[PDB]
Amino acid sequence: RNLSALKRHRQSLKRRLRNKAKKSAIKTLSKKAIQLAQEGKAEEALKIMRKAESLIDKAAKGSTLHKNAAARRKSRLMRKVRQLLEAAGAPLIGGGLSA
Amino acid sequence: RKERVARLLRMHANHREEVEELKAGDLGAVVGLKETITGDTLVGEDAPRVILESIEVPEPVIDVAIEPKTKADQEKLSQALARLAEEDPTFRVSTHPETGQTIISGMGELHLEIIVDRLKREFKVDANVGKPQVAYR
Amino acid sequence: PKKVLTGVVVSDKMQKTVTVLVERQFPHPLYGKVIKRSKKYLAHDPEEKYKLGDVVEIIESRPISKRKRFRVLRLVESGRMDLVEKYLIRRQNYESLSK
Amino acid sequence: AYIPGEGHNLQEHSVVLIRGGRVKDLPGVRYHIVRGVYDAAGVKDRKKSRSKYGTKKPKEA
Amino acid sequence: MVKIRLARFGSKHNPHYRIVVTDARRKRDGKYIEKIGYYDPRKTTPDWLKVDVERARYWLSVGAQPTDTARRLLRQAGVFRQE
Amino acid sequence: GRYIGPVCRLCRREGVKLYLKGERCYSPKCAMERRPYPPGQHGQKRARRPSDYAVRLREKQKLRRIYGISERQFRNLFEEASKKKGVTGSVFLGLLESRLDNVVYRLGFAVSRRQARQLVRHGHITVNGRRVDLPSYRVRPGDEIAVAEKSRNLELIRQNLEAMKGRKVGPWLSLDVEGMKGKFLRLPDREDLALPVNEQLVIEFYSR
RNA sequence: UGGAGAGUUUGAUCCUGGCUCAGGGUGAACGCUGGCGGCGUGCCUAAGACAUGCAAGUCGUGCGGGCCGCGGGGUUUUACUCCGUGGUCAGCGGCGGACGGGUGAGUAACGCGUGGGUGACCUACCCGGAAGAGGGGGACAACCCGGGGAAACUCGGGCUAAUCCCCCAUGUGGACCCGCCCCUUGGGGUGUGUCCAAAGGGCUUUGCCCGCUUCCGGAUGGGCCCGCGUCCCAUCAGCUAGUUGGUGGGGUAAUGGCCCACCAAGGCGACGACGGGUAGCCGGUCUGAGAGGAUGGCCGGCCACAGGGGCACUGAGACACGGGCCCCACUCCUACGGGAGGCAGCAGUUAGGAAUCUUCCGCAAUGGGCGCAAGCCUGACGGAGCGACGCCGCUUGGAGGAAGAAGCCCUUCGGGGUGUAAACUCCUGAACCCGGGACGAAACCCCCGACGAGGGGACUGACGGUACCGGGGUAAUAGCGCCGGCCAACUCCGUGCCAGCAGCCGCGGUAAUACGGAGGGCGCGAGCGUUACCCGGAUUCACUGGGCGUAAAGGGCGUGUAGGCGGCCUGGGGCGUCCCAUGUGAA
Ligand SMILES: [Mg+2]
Ligand SMILES: [Mg+2]
Ligand SMILES: [Mg+2]
Ligand SMILES: [Mg+2]
Ligand SMILES: [Mg+2]
Ligand SMILES: [Mg+2]
Ligand SMILES: [Mg+2]
Ligand SMILES: [Mg+2]
Ligand SMILES: [Mg+2]
Ligand SMILES: [Mg+2]
Ligand SMILES: [Mg+2]
Ligand SMILES: [Mg+2]
Ligand SMILES: [Mg+2]
Ligand SMILES: [Mg+2]
Ligand SMILES: [Mg+2]
Ligand SMILES: [Mg+2]
Ligand SMILES: [Mg+2]
Ligand SMILES: [Mg+2]
Ligand SMILES: [Mg+2]
Ligand SMILES: [Mg+2]
Ligand SMILES: [Mg+2]
Ligand SMILES: [Mg+2]
Ligand SMILES: [Mg+2]
Ligand SMILES: [Mg+2]
Ligand SMILES: [Mg+2]
Ligand SMILES: [Mg+2]
Ligand SMILES: [Mg+2]
Ligand SMILES: [Mg+2]
Ligand SMILES: [Mg+2]
Ligand SMILES: [Mg+2]
Ligand SMILES: [Mg+2]
Ligand SMILES: [Mg+2]
Ligand SMILES: [Mg+2]
Ligand SMILES: [Mg+2]
Ligand SMILES: [Mg+2]
Ligand SMILES: [Mg+2]
Ligand SMILES: [Mg+2]
Ligand SMILES: [Mg+2]
Ligand SMILES: [Mg+2]
Ligand SMILES: [Mg+2]
Ligand SMILES: [Mg+2]
Ligand SMILES: [Mg+2]
Ligand SMILES: [Mg+2]
Ligand SMILES: [Mg+2]
Ligand SMILES: [Mg+2]
Ligand SMILES: [Mg+2]
Ligand SMILES: [Mg+2]
Ligand SMILES: [Mg+2]
Ligand SMILES: [Mg+2]
Ligand SMILES: [Mg+2]
Ligand SMILES: [Mg+2]
Ligand SMILES: [Mg+2]
Ligand SMILES: [Mg+2]
Ligand SMILES: [Mg+2]
Ligand SMILES: [Mg+2]
Ligand SMILES: [Mg+2]
Ligand SMILES: [Mg+2]
Ligand SMILES: [Mg+2]
Ligand SMILES: [Mg+2]
Ligand SMILES: [Mg+2]
Ligand SMILES: [Mg+2]
Ligand SMILES: [Mg+2]
Ligand SMILES: [Zn+2]
Repeated sequence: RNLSALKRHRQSLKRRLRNKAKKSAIKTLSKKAIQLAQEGKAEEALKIMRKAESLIDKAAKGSTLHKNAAARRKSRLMRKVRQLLEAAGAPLIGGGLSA
Repeated sequence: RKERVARLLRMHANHREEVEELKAGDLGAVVGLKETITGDTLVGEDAPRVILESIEVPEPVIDVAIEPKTKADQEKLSQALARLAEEDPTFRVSTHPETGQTIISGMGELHLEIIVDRLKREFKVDANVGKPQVAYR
Repeated sequence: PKKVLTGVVVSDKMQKTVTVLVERQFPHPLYGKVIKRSKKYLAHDPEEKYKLGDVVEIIESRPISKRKRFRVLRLVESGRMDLVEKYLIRRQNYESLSK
Repeated sequence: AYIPGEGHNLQEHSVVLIRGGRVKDLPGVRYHIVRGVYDAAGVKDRKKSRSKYGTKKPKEA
Repeated sequence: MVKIRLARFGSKHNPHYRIVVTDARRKRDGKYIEKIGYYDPRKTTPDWLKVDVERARYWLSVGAQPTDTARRLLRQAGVFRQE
Repeated sequence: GRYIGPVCRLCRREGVKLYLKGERCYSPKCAMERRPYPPGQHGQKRARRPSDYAVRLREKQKLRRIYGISERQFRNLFEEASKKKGVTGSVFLGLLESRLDNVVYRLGFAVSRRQARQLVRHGHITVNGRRVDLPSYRVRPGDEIAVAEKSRNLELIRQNLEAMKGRKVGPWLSLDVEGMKGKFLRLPDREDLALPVNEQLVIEFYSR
């Protein structure tokens, strides 16, 4: 009747409480970073996606996400930042962009 | 037919208890039996295959009938006496299909307790007493 | 060893794609008769050079849609509109069998 | 259904196991009855087609 | 993991094993990759084993882990005997 | 268990004289003398011609009753006989003559098949120490066969080399009487293995 | 090294055509008989519901607590608190529950078989390697305390450890957007901006071993999609609106209307779309000379599901049988407040069915998982039992013994069958008893040796006191179906179109070779008849291998769409076709 393998739910909720708390910081900071690229302020979002970048690739050491998509959640961010900084954007160098 | 049966157990005063061994004289309860109904003998493996005594087959005949109290009770007596007439070893009636009054046979000759009480109390069918019919040669 | 199979253009009514059927020969596995059957293989046309009524060559690629797998590599010849009639008259022969 | 053999032992509420086949000279019958089931016992004095009509060994005396 | 073990292809009370290599996520009678060895325990047949002296170097070079009997019955074959 | 009962009964219905008792067969008391007719109280009936099924049925009896190997024991022997590559009606005869009933009996260690079947069946006649209680053994070409060392001085074996005190049996076997052994050399052919059986109308029946 | 035919329409014949039989096979069943072993198989129907037992746990070279034994100090070994070594309980954490086992309800589909692709992907424990193991902090189960709850259990205030998490220095390496070169579909390096490393433990204390992180490669297991084949019905002829296609975005490891907003009228189908019925597929199995036909019993590969449906987390790998949530139906307990829930895992119970079996023993061998090992679990499996479920093999004796004993049947009364059959002389003696005892087992574990290489030593059997060996020793089971023709085998008595046989022709009206009985004979033999299904017979769907004047058959006729084809000669392509080697057609 009883089984000692009920522990796996008590790692499932205990680690779901961590992963659910970590996955919001990718797209929340990413959409908040891509909004400021439309606003015009570049260095603010360039300060944002260093911490968001740290919360992508530093979160890529556990088991939340470390795949080719772990590179693409950052690649869509730094991809979609750089286009709209040309129509009167004055692209300076913060931390994210390499050029 | 020989099969493996045993798993011998019995009732206690309040619950069930199971025994591994059982010997002569003692009696008890057994599961796993297939089709040997009561009134029959089961013997061992290297047994002399002996059959017991007291196979109660008398031959009584009793003229009696029924009154099913309504006018459409033929289907319910014809449906209930099918499953009811199998416990009574005497079920030869030969009712002439001309009218109602579905006659049940007579074995114990006071057989309300085996047919009519087990039809009103057990099977929930109301009935009364009826009358037979003569036949001149 | 991706297969390189020749098809014919019968319709380019939808943009950025062509409706190409491929004729092929195979004997019957029981009666043994070389009969010609066809099956339409929708291919992508990014250059818009293959017009209506062409004979194209087909190479398989990574799929972009439901029911698209192939693309056009080369044209062998072109201009034979009579085979396009040899499909499309069967398109205007289906309406004569109805209620 | 058809009843084979020299008579039978059947009632109105009888459980009759069926076999099948056909009977040639009857208009609707296409079933046979195996004698040897617990409501259709075989006919006595039967020792030539004994397993076909379902009786045990005729005991000597 | 892919590793060498004994796959029993034998009848009742007549054992015969296959020194054979595939994934450990199969059953005993699984679809293997390459037949390389056989084995008869009852010692009635003098030709009771034959394990290749290059393909065992291939599978052990790409990292198969033999078990107890897959280790002793390949040790009796003599792969690691070069001195 | 192949057949137990009247065995000279099969000769009178069979026709041609059969050798299955030994001392009674070679003597003029094989019941073929003075009683030619098939058994039963019908017997000498009218001269009705047997049907074409019945003739090859009696040929199934002239291949089966003498050898004693029964029908379900026999269809498989015809099956690998047809599976072998060659004349199946000639390979099948020696193929049945590779068994420890008629290899031992053609070696002459018994007076009939009911002594070879039984004396091999109890486990006396051995293939080089490996004693075989089983006459269904397929005898290999060149197999030497001797009786048991306790069976070398029985009251029946001494009467079972009596007629074959150095008998020149044909070239499908060899024997040593003073060593009480033999050696089945090679498989016997069709005609020099001379037994009254026909070849042609057998595969015709067994293919139907 | 491969193929039977007959009965049957008619006064009689030929041809066409229908039906049946002689053969083989089953996850088969019924009846009768029944002795022993070996090897395979055992709910086909209700994928209906289930009492109870067992099937997935493991780690003290990871970590902290409670309880004992003995290692002990102001020990009355009550010692309560110093001390401390091994079990037990529970917890954090790592790995395995995606392996293995069972079923085919659903699915007509890239689901499956076959062959590839990925420039559109992953791969932990396996192996080859370039590096590392330095800092700080934090909380949660466990005990300290309290509450609630009949209970299972649950809720609050602090505590520390771990190989749990967070923040750093290091960045050889990898990743991201732009521009460069050989290939152009997202595949390889260079340059800068940023980001990402960890973890320690044990012993004999670095001599070593077990573990961890970035990354490269090779095996192995997977995901996706394509060419081909994939039941029947047209009395199912139009179907479809994320349906067809692009642009941009979100999600998956990865392409894809997988999902969303706009743009457009598209997409498929008489080469059978759509709709309905049926069905897991294949290697295989049965039959057949072959081509074919039926089917997916055991075993193996894949797919679908775990009472029906929907959904996500953890996990590399699941949308997960014994993991989680909700609805539906059902069972059980209740201190009538709330819970446990899912045997289509093994064995068993019940309903249904004619039909399907042990709540048997064990980790002795393999395999799977954990641990450095010692060892743990294995209803996978290794073995017996039950049921002649199928096959194989064997016994129920042997040699002699009469012109025919006795009993039984027929007779025209002589005789004939039973019949060498029986008793008798001799022999082997299956069962039965006594004694012995197995391959399956040498590995894991230690010793020498340089922790590898190599050699040596030690433990272990449910089967099983069984198979088997050496002797002694009893002649000791037999039935089933048929007997007019197909197709093997006939006399008498009673029945007089009644009882009955029956696959067909068809019999039984006082001589029934067709019924019941007696005898005899035939075929098989621990098996024989019967039923249901499949193939062949059947060329009776004809591709090999048929017809269309009269047996069934040419549309009432013509034009004409699609299709199938198609005069002569020359040249090219090598698509169809043929040949050679290889991959592959697993087992
Ligand atoms: Mg536990
Ligand atoms: Mg070794
Ligand atoms: Mg050695
Ligand atoms: Mg006798
Ligand atoms: Mg006519
Ligand atoms: Mg089923
Ligand atoms: Mg258990
Ligand atoms: Mg401790
Ligand atoms: Mg414990
Ligand atoms: Mg699970
Ligand atoms: Mg299965
Ligand atoms: Mg459908
Ligand atoms: Mg390693
Ligand atoms: Mg290193
Ligand atoms: Mg510190
Ligand atoms: Mg307390
Ligand atoms: Mg470094
Ligand atoms: Mg360095
Ligand atoms: Mg780098
Ligand atoms: Mg790089
Ligand atoms: Mg630069
Ligand atoms: Mg820069
Ligand atoms: Mg690791
Ligand atoms: Mg296809
Ligand atoms: Mg769709
Ligand atoms: Mg996934
Ligand atoms: Mg189905
Ligand atoms: Mg098939
Ligand atoms: Mg599934
Ligand atoms: Mg479900
Ligand atoms: Mg259920
Ligand atoms: Mg579930
Ligand atoms: Mg499972
Ligand atoms: Mg069960
Ligand atoms: Mg057990
Ligand atoms: Mg073990
Ligand atoms: Mg093990
Ligand atoms: Mg098993
Ligand atoms: Mg058995
Ligand atoms: Mg005799
Ligand atoms: Mg004697
Ligand atoms: Mg004696
Ligand atoms: Mg051990
Ligand atoms: Mg030492
Ligand atoms: Mg060694
Ligand atoms: Mg050694
Ligand atoms: Mg024991
Ligand atoms: Mg033992
Ligand atoms: Mg005697
Ligand atoms: Mg005849
Ligand atoms: Mg007849
Ligand atoms: Mg045929
Ligand atoms: Mg045919
Ligand atoms: Mg015709
Ligand atoms: Mg006419
Ligand atoms: Mg006509
Ligand atoms: Mg035309
Ligand atoms: Mg043409
Ligand atoms: Mg031409
Ligand atoms: Mg040319
Ligand atoms: Mg080609
Ligand atoms: Mg194969
Ligand atoms: Zn004779």
